Amino acid sequence: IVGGYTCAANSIPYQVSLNSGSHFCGGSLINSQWVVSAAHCYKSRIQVRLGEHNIDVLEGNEQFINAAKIITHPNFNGNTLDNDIMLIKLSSPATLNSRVATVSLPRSCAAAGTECLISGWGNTKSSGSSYPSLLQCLKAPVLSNSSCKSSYPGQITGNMICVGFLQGGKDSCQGDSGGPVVCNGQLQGIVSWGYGCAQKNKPGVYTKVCNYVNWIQQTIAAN
Ligand SMILES: [Ca+2]
Repeated sequence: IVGGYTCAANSIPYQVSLNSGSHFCGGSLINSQWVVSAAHCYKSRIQVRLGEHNIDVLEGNEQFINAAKIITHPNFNGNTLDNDIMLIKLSSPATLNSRVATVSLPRSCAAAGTECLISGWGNTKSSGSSYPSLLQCLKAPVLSNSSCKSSYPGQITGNMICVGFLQGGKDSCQGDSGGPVVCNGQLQGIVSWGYGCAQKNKPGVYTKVCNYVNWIQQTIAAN
């Protein structure tokens, strides 16, 4: 996250780190057995780390649980990044408590201008890199259709929303992919793609979760 602030510890209890040797993408706990992430994060062995704040130190609230099933959306498209969404079933249920908690799926799609919170352990620098130990946070608004489509002509599909700031300097980046955009208590975006991070006139693009609630429920019920 570029231009963010350090989250208060355990204040985002639905945030997960996906790990294989090290952190590579985020995700969100949506019930005690299932995490949602980005399909472009797919790897075949994934450990899910819950209750994290500092990824570099064992702090004592963590639960580490390996993925048992990984299911990417059947129409995910690798150029266009349309349908960039993946579900992971844990091999046993997360224990829910104050440090580990689910986020609600959306009741409807969000209005333009709605403020949301974005979180993750991705890169913090435009210029150069610097992957943080501590979870970072960023408040940003859902941008209108117009502002999103004018930034990325011909590339924004009906399953994508833009969230952020046209001036640059605030955005999500590599390492945040897969992680949550929560607005008024509901998960409305997954970190997906962008041109660079925090570039003027190129806000982040996010998978539009309110289109996927049926697919998520049906997949959970069958698996
Ligand atoms: Ca830790």
